[PDB]
Amino acid sequence: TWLSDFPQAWAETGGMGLAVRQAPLIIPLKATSTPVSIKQYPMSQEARLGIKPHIQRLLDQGILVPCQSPWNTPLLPVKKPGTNDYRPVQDLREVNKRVEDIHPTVPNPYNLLSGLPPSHQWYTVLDLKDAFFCLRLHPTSQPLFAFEWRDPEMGISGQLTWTRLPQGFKNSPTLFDEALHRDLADFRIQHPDLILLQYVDDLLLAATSELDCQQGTRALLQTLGNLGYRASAKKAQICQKQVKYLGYLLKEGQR
Amino acid sequence: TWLSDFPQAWAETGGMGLAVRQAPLIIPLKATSTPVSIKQYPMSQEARLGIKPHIQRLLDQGILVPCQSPWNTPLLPVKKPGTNDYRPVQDLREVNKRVEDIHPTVPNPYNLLSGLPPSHQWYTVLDLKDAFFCLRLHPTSQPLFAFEWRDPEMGISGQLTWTRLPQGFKNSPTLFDEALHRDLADFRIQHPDLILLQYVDDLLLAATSELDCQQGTRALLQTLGNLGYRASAKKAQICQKQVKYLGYLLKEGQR
DNA sequence: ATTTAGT
DNA sequence: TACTAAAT
DNA sequence: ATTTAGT
DNA sequence: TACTAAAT
Ligand SMILES: N=C(N)NCCCCNC(=O)c1csc(-c2cscn2)n1
Ligand SMILES: N=C(N)NCCCCNC(=O)c1csc(-c2cscn2)n1
Repeated sequence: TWLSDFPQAWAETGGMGLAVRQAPLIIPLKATSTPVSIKQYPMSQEARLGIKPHIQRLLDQGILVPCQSPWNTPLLPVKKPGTNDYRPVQDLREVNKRVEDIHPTVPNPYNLLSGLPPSHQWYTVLDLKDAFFCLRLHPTSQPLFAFEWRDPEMGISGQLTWTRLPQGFKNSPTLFDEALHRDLADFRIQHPDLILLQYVDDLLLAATSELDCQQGTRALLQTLGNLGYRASAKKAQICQKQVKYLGYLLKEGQR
Repeated sequence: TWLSDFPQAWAETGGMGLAVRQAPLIIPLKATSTPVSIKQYPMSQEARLGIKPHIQRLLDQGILVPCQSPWNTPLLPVKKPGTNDYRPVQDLREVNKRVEDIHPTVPNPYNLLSGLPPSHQWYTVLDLKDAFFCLRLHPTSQPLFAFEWRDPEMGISGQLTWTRLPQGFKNSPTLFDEALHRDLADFRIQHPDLILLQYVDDLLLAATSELDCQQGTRALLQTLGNLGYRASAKKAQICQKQVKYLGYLLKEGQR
């Protein structure tokens, strides 16, 4: 009955997240960078029709906003299965080349897992939903990620850009991991007996007994929801002794 | 007038050479070797007509003799310039693979030249003619190099083989260099004031004054001819201060 | 004629 | 993933 | 659509 | 010396 205990913490009930304690992110550019504006490649109606609903949802949620910017990168129509449905995938490579590099602080899954003590057998795995979108972008950095969006049927002006940390941006993973580490620091101090591994949006809480787990989990959920993040209730693996995290299978603490 | 002083030493006058002091060479095979007999590839009349005179000359000189052997390698028709004339080139690669390896004792031209003192400025360069053919092959090793030779116009039996060290045989260069070193040892002891470099068939005698050179050269020629070797009178560079040896140009002793 | 070693 | 080029 | 990294 | 295959 976890769903009914933490509506704010779940994506299926708390709505879109927004990390209220995190200041809007400023993205520093390299010393020699100037705006790059690559024109939108013509897109078929089929792809444009597939992509449309996603953009509208994003504008509605305010994750995307109209803007005029000297920066512009191409939106790409992508779909995984055969026919499948199209989804927007922005080509931010030229933006990435002009953005100052930051130290990669996210540890590889292998090393991250070696920090799990044999005693802690009870697990809980959460996957934050739309993690990056929870992080805001400073208005000064927003123009950087603009792209063209023309609707052949009464098309909104021309460009749109993100008000949240975007997908495709080389530093998003690291910036999200660090921001979340800042927000979960207090939680860590309040529960020294718990083991929490963070891999960007993939979380693993390891306790010692079904009790500490249910108590630590409720605390973690309550903390996450309170901060503005949202977990997938669907893929949630709560208080178990065998979970699937970062590809590995943690049974009796072996993998 | 060197020609008239040493008829025995020159190829253009002394006839074919034959190292009288060198015992017929025995060629040891590797421990697991058995005869290999590759059939002769059909040869065009044009090539066969070109090659014929050479084989006849060789049979006449006794350098080639009829034989029946479990060994056989293909004779190849080769010519350098455009139309050019064909000359026999035996493919002895399969024979080479079955012949025991010997230490490579011939020094590279670079190292060989570093053994020339700055004081010795007078040079004399000789190139032995048909050097390998001067070395005999023990009758027990002769069968090893057999090849097929059929004459569409009354063809001599079938196979022929060499009675001298052959071309194409991987160890010929080294075996010739060593054999010649054995024969020129005494000469070296009789002329300690002379510098003699040996690179298989390419010889360089370095003295100090036009006198020691003319005296050393006459001695060397007389010794070479006496032993059965023959030098090319045509390409001979006698008592000079600037000669062409092993590719380099030795002027004032620089290259 | 075949093999090797490179491009 | 092929056509040289050389060497016997 | 472009780029990269391999085969 | 080309056609994948992936990744944005
Ligand atoms: N393992 C296998 N089954 N391989 C089969 C065929 C390999 C062919 N490689 C080339 O043609 C090649 C390589 S470099 C090159 C080349 C050409 S002009 C300048 N460089 N051509
Ligand atoms: N410097 C230049 N101007 N280069 C021009 C063209 C190079 C082409 N390389 C291949 O096709 C290649 C290499 S490996 C390979 C391959 C194929 S199927 C399995 N492996 N194909």
